[PDB]
Amino acid sequence: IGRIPLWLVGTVVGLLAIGLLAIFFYGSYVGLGSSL
Amino acid sequence: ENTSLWARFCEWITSTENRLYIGWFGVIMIPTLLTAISVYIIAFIAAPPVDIDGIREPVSGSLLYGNNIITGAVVPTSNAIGLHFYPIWEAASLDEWLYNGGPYQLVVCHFFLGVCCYMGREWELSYRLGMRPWIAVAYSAPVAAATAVFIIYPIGQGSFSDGMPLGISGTFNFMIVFQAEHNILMHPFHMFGVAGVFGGSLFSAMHGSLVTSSLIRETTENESANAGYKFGQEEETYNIVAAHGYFGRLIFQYASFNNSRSLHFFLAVWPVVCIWLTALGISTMAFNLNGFNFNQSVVDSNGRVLNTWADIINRANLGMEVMHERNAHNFPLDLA
Amino acid sequence: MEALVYTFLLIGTLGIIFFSIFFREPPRIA
Amino acid sequence: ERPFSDILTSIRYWVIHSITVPSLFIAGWLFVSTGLAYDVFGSPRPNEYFTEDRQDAPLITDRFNALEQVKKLSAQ
Amino acid sequence: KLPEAYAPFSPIVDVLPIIPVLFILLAFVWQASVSFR
Amino acid sequence: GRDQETTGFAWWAGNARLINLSGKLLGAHVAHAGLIVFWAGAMNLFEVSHFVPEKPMYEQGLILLPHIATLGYGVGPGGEVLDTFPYFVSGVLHLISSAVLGFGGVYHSLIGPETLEESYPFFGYVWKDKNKMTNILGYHLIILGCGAWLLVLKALYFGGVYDTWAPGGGDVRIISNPTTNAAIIFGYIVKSPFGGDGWIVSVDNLEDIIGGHIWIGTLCILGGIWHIYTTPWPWARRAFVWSGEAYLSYSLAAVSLMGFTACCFAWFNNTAYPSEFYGPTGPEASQAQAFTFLVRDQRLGANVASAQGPTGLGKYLMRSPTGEIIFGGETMRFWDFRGPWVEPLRGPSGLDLVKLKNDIQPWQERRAAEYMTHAPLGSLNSVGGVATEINAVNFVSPRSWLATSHFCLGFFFFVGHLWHAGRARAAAAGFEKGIDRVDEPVLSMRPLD
Amino acid sequence: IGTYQEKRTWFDDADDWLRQDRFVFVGWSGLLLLPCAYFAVGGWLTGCTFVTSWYTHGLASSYIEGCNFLTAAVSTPANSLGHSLLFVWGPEAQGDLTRWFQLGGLWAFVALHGAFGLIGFMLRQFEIARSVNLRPYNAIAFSAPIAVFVSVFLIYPLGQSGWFFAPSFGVASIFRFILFFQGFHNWTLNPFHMMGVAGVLGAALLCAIHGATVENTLFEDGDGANTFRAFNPTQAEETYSMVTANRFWSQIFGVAFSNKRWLHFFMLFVPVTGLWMSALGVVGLALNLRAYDFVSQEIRAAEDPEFETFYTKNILLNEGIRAWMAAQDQPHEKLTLPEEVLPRGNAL
Amino acid sequence: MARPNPNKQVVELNRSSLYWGLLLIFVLAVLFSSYIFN
Amino acid sequence: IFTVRWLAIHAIAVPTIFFLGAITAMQFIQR
Ligand code: CLA
Ligand code: CLA
Ligand code: CLA
Ligand code: CLA
Ligand code: CLA
Ligand SMILES: CCCCCCCCCCCCCCCC(=O)OC[C@H](COP(=O)(O)OC[C@@H](O)CO)OC(=O)CCCCCCCCCCCCCCC
Ligand SMILES: CC1=C(/C=C/C(C)=C/C=C/C(C)=C/C=C/C=C(C)/C=C/C=C(C)/C=C/C2=C(C)CCCC2(C)C)C(C)(C)CCC1
Ligand SMILES: CC1=C(/C=C/C(C)=C\C=C/C(C)=C/C=C/C=C(C)/C=C/C=C(C)/C=C/C2=C(C)CCCC2(C)C)C(C)(C)CCC1
Ligand SMILES: CC1=C(/C=C/C(C)=C\C=CC(/C)=C/C=C/C=C(C)/C=C/C=C(C)/C=C/C2=C(C)CCCC2(C)C)C(C)(C)CCC1
Ligand code: OEX
Ligand SMILES: [Cl-]
Ligand SMILES: [Cl-]
Ligand SMILES: [Fe+2]
Ligand code: NA
Repeated sequence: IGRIPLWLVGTVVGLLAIGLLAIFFYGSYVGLGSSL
Repeated sequence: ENTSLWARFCEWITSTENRLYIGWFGVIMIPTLLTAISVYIIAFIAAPPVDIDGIREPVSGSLLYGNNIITGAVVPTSNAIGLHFYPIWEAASLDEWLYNGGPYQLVVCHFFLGVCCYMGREWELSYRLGMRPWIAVAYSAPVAAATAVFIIYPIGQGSFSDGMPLGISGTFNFMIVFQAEHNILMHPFHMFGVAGVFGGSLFSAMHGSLVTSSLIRETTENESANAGYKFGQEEETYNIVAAHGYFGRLIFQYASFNNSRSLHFFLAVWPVVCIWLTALGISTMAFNLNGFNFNQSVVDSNGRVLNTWADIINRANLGMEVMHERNAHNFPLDLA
Repeated sequence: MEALVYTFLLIGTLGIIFFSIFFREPPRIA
Repeated sequence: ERPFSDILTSIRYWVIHSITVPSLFIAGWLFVSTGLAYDVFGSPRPNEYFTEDRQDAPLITDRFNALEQVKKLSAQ
Repeated sequence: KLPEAYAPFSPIVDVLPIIPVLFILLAFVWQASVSFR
Repeated sequence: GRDQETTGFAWWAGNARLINLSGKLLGAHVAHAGLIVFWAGAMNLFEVSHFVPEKPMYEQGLILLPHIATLGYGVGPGGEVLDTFPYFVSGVLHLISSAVLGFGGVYHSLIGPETLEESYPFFGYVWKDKNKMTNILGYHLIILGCGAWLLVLKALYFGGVYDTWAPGGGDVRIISNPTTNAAIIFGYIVKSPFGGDGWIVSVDNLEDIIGGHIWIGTLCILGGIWHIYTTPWPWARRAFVWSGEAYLSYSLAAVSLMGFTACCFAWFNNTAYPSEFYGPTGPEASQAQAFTFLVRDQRLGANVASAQGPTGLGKYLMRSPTGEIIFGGETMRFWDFRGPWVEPLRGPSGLDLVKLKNDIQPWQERRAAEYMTHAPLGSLNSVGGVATEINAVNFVSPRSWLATSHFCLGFFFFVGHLWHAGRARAAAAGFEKGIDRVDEPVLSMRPLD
Repeated sequence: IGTYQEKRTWFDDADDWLRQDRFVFVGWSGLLLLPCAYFAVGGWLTGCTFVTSWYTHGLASSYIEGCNFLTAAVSTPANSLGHSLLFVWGPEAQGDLTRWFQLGGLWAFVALHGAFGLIGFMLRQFEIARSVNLRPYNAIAFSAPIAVFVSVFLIYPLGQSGWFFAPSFGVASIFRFILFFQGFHNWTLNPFHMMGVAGVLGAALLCAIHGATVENTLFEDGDGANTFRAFNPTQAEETYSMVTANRFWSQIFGVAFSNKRWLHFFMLFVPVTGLWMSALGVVGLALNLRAYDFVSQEIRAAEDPEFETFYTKNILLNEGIRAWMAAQDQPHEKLTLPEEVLPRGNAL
Repeated sequence: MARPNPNKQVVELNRSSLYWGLLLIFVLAVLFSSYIFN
Repeated sequence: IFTVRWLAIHAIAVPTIFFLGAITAMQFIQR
């Protein structure tokens, strides 16, 4: 309890989520559905 | 000591004792919207057919020329004039003014001044009554939508003929050709606006249900159960806690809307910001920013186009493209 | 009479809203 | 009570999650990459959208023989 | 293109637009770190 | 920073806590200016790094390389880029200025002076000292006047500014004898905002541009001197609310009006926003289509004076609401288009039928066809042109971008002006927090009914 | 049960376990709502990422093919399937799951489980309102979205040719459904749809107005500049000045509310009535019983070649929808239309 | 339980519900007159 | 633990994490 900060937990979760949406948006221009 | 005429005038304007508060924004309230409403009523009743598209094809739009109120509409200004500010005095005749769509510019400009001054008048009464003034800030969303549909879209597309017809079937026509030329349904701002009105209906029903549910016995099956005490008492005992308890026990007990102030703030801001988003979406459509065009985006390993729902929407969009403003085109691709 | 009946209905709506604004019951209980 | 303000802040919750969540992640990765999703849920490959006998979009147009119809109309 | 003396630095150039978006998010990080007092 | 119980402001209103801490306030301001020049420099560097020279510069989605190129830095007599080193040096200078500005902002945000009157009376200020606020306003007005006069000096003596109206298709033109006629400039500022006059966007030559810049810089310097050496009049005191919230609201209204003006400029202007750098405007790419199909169908041997299209009006030529000869297509609304490749084709009568038949130059032909292909459509997810069209080209017009984004920013800033104006009025009056609950003003007047 | 002995059985133990305060409550409807809802959301999410629609619609509506969140959809079965419940064990799939997919069976799975999940969610609202001992006006309000769900996803395909004409569970397929009613049905012109539009727009209007008015008339209740910290559930006094709000809206709009009960019942009434009217209109269109045309206007247009209005224009744009869109939206009907008979005017 | 009915209740229609009902009837009228006339 | 909250949050967590890992694989698939 309190060994890792809740703010740091939320921050690393937000970094992972933003990077997840980023690679999702990147994968729209290449591969399947790239319209090319 | 208000023994001078303009001091008494400013006192009567500023006073809240009138049935409808006029105010210093009210001095532009009253004449602009009475002008707009008078021209609207007279045009909708007995206006001659208006050449909207500039190809000598007039839309009747007025009841006395043979249409009901569902299909009747004050037709937009002509395409020949564009957004060139053509009022009565710039017309050689009243007949010419009516043929080129002058009442549309009249009503639209006066309605724009009226809505901005209604914003200001809401703030003004808020100031004279000493409340918080952000009711006008909340009303800033439907007025944003009105400006975007009425003046900003004609500014972007180049002509007031592009604006919303003042009617119902004209509204449907404008909406359909809007989808045809801009793909509004597949735009995130429009999705935000649709989510905003859906959530507005949802949260309005939810708030009404939670307040009307959290009540105590004071009105029985009769008109009022006042036998305990009649009117003339300040006992506030409606309910405070059970509505929030029900809302917590509904799903997961951590959606904290115990603060009724926060609840009402969210209740106001969600549809307001979403209508802001869709109004800005329409204004962006004015400058041809369009929607998501994922047509022919799904292809197989051989590069052959695989159809999809977006392709079906594209087919419907081009179907409305090839029908609207029947004989307005001369040149292949459609440019504003 | 095609347009006249819609005229009656629209005038009735305007008269009803005008009377609801001005000839309304006064707001009692707060 | 465990109001979630103490589970997240403790490393005991993360030591049992530093491998299980990436385990599920790489499980989904291998599941999609090995073609198992295509095999279990009937999606054709990008190279198997059209067969040689037909070059237009498939139509079922049958009810009681629709299983054998989709069997012949799908990729072998 | 970027000039010759700076050509291999286009990778560290290419990420630089998003830094203002990282700035408001850093403000949110600091507010979480101070627990939104 | 501080917390909510000592200020009454929550985290999502934390910058309101700086309403009285002038040192931290100026620190946040200078860090913000550092952010602005950081975006400027980083976008310059990224945009040069992602630049293609042979492809025309408006097709890479480029918004501020046209801003430098309009000034005439690194561009030839046809809009050819030639070199990108001026863009590179501008970006690097902006990045370094961003570094030093952000250093100052961080320093004043953390260990700057909390309040300024106890150490720096020249920088110490409250929100009520009208003389000091007008002194600051005068300093900023002098700075802005010097900034406008700097552009004047560049256009006059520094060999810059790209005239798109120069013969041959535009050139970097040194502006000699700019038109400083007060009647002309005031006629530009007081004319109609509609399509007949265009208000402020219908400026069509660098002579009027630099004359208006001379006028604005001159009045800005003199107004700075005036506000430094004066104090607001009693009518100004009685009409205005003097607080930091009210000042912000006035500035927000002004900058929202500026944003709407910039939106209309990016969409309609063709002189201060060159089409060679920004792509076609609204009227062109449609008037360009009309003129190109006009010249194609007269090359095929038809009689374009005959025309007489589907509705009996004319497939190529038409008479406008006034007697000038204009294009007969659906682009009969854009007949007030004035562009570089139509004016030698245009005379007092109209579109000059004889010049249409004989005098059409191949550069006008190429420019019109290219403006047809790169229309200001485009969709928000890139993709091609019309929303019904398909994945064929990757181009969205920078004019469309600079119009849509700036309208959005201007509209939110109008809303923010309304918010801060109402809040400033309610704060000066005192009932910003709510109703006092022991003497409510409603029971102070008689009922309506 | 009226001071009786009430001998305890397994029912009382089960009721005592179900009616307990937990993180998420279960109750009796948890026997239905939890599995039905979890299966509905899981089926839609699985069909939107892996289950293709190449076989039934001849298109791609899943993430595994090149579709986005705004493109993938759990698609309906083919029109030749008619109105089969389309079980995995039925004559269609014959017990085979991997071909129960790509045949529209997952659409019927999601639709049936969603309908029963909505049933369980109203039962949820009812029994929780019983536990908190409050009136179920929330269930009264929720009766309208499920009326819309039934009239749209069940009644309309049941009255038309089959599930193919129902909306597929997605985004762009819903947009196709919208344009389908636009062109094939002229759903904007239907008076019940006009009532539904009025109800939703008025409900959003009430939402914004009520929130803004309460949040701008909320008294002081303290000394801090933040108003949200001034709210206290312990005090019984009202948070906002209703007399001030009534005076403000009476002098701005001309009419204003005087009763909190009537205000909140209006906020309850407007969307429910609008959504029920829209449900009735879609029930009307389930039988192809349209408000498509106006007899006087079509006769006047036929006998007058220079009389045209926005209604005539709308009819023409509907024909644009049908002629240029049914050819690909209905592959079972085999529209091999030459594109010189389609209505297509000048240039465009 | 006797000759007169103790369950008798009188009807109450205040002016607000009057105006709401009249507005309802005339809005239904303007909505459906155009369609019945057809 | 294996309580009601545990079961609910795991029924929402495990397949969503599986689907995210799946789609992150799906992003790098090319024709
Ligand atoms: C343009 C964005 C911006 C800027 C410039 C500021 C600036 C400031 N804010 Mg702030 N704020 C912002 C956005 C911004 N804010 C937003 C979006 C929110 C809502 C979440 C808040 C909410 C908020 C609150 C609640 C408070 C402030 C406060 C403050 C002031 C002092 C902060 C402090 O001393 O604590 C220290 C902060 C830190 C140690 C973390 C920041 C780390 C550094 C400074 C930034 C990163 C390093 C930088 C990149 C180095 C540059 C290198 C250089 C060489 C170029 C300060 C002047 C405080 C205040 O009111 O003053 C009393 C405070 O209470 N703000
Ligand atoms: C005479 C004193 C003085 C001067 C010269 C300035 C100057 C400036 N202030 Mg400042 N300010 C002052 C007093 C002064 N301030 C005081 C007393 C306060 C209260 C504490 C503030 C508070 C303040 C704030 C909060 C901010 C500024 C900002 C700025 C800059 C905005 C202009 C800009 O960057 O755009 C571009 C500039 C140009 C295009 C002009 C080009 C440069 C020309 C050619 C040089 C001018 C020469 C001129 C003759 C010399 C100045 C004479 C002087 C007597 C006015 C600018 C350089 C803003 C900022 O931080 O920006 C970084 C800002 O946020 N000031
Ligand atoms: C997301 C934030 C954002 C971003 C990225 C931009 C970006 C941009 N904006 Mg903008 N803006 C924003 C927010 C933003 N804005 C908001 C919120 C508003 C209020 C609604 C505005 C209002 C606004 C207006 C009114 C305008 C822009 C404009 C612009 C463009 C040029 C910027 C410029 O040069 O201005 C000016 C920069 C300064 C004033 C700094 C002073 C330095 C001067 C210019 C120096 C003089 C240069 C001189 C000639 C150099 C010669 C060298 C010499 C030594 C020889 C640019 C792409 C312009 C535009 O392109 O219109 C479409 C413009 O007119 N914006
Ligand atoms: C340069 C202009 C300016 C300035 C100096 C201020 C300054 C201030 N504002 Mg204000 N405001 C502005 C413009 C401005 N505002 C505009 C344009 C709007 C309309 C949207 C508002 C609406 C507004 C509200 C509703 C409130 C303030 C408040 C405040 C005060 C506290 C700010 C704070 O710490 O909040 C913290 C900042 C954040 C939490 C970050 C906000 C993130 C936003 C909401 C999301 C958008 C970000 C995203 C990247 C943008 C997408 C692109 C966009 C085009 C949509 C502060 C003194 C508060 C106040 O009244 O106190 C007195 C308050 O409640 N402002
Ligand atoms: C308990 C919650 C629940 C509910 C309410 C439903 C409801 C439904 N499911 Mg479903 N299902 C569930 C759980 C549930 N399911 C679970 C956990 C799974 C995973 C294994 C499934 C997997 C599943 C599939 C694969 C399908 C359905 C389908 C259906 C629909 C039609 C079912 C049908 O017609 O067959 C008949 C069902 C019954 C007759 C109910 C049985 C009750 C009998 C009468 C009890 C007899 C017991 C008796 C006491 C025995 C002792 C007597 C003996 C000693 C003499 C229906 C709306 C189908 C569908 O959606 O259509 C596309 C379908 O394809 N379900
Ligand atoms: C200068 C001001 C500009 C505004 C003038 C025009 C505004 C018209 C007035 C609004 C309508 C009045 C509603 C009457 C009904 C009425 O006044 O009832 C009276 C009612 C007051 O109710 P109470 O608060 O007294 O309720 C408690 C009772 O039980 C005890 O009396 O007011 C309301 O219902 C709230 C107002 C909602 C208003 C809804 C708007 C309805 C839309 C009208 C559309 C007209 C048709 C279109 C034209 C063809
Ligand atoms: C540079 C340039 C130029 C120039 C321009 C100019 C010249 C401009 C200007 C302008 C101006 C010269 C402006 C002015 C202004 C002002 C304003 C805009 C104002 C205001 C105000 C208000 C709005 C008010 C309000 C109020 C009232 C109502 C009363 C009481 C008080 C108060 C405050 C409340 C040109 C185009 C030529 C060329 C190009 C470039
Ligand atoms: C079908 C089927 C079935 C069922 C199943 C189930 C019931 C399950 C599931 C499942 C699930 C359940 C899945 C999922 C998914 C999900 C997802 C995929 C998600 C997501 C994504 C994203 C991208 C997000 C983002 C975000 C947002 C926007 C919000 C917040 C933040 C975040 C960032 C998170 C079985 C086998 C029985 C059999 C029959 C058939
Ligand atoms: C206070 C505060 C804040 C704010 C902050 C800020 C705003 C900061 C900043 C700052 C800044 C505003 C910065 C900037 C910067 C810059 C830099 C640091 C730079 C640099 C340099 C270099 C090293 C470069 C290099 C290069 C060249 C030269 C060219 C080519 C490219 C390259 C890149 C290579 C926040 C919100 C957080 C929170 C609250 C408090
Ligand atoms: O007018 Mn109404 O919508 Ca504007 O784009 Mn051109 O013009 Mn007409 O077509 Mn497309
Ligand atoms: Cl049409
Ligand atoms: Cl045309
Ligand atoms: Fe309430
Ligand atoms: Na045509």
